[PDB]
Amino acid sequence: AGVMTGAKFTQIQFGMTRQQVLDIAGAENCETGGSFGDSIHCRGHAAGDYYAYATFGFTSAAADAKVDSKSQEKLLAPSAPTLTLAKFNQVTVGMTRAQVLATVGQGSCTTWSEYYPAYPSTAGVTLSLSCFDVDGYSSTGFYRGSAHLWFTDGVLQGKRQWDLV
Ligand SMILES: [N+]
Repeated sequence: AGVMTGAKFTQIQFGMTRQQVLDIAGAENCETGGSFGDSIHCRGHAAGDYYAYATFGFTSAAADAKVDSKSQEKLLAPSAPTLTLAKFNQVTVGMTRAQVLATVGQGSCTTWSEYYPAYPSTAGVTLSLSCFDVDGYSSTGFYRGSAHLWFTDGVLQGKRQWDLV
């Protein structure tokens, strides 16, 4: 029932088939083809330009293919955002995911994108986090203070911010 939600996103697991994903998300919410290729894109509540949404990628277009990629915008909210420019600057290329979260706060970041290129293997796993200052997150409009953090194999590779002080 209903649109795509953070709860349904959380319930979907790497390794699930397309049938299982569509059963959980609600097939009326979702589309494939065009620019998405074989990925499945599912819409949540309206949100300015567009909608919150999730995009799921699969090992192949086959019926038994497995979820190897999960991405979302505006479905999960950061729980306690405290990011500052100071914290952003003390994060460094080469830190582990655990040292980064300790630096920026457990509750400042949500998972933007998570992809296993050799699923079920964890080699080459790429993770992107989107992290916010105190009013930087919007579930409806433009963001107001955020960073993106890119990890490969568990280690920070890159960082970028917009509007942090
Ligand atoms: N892609």
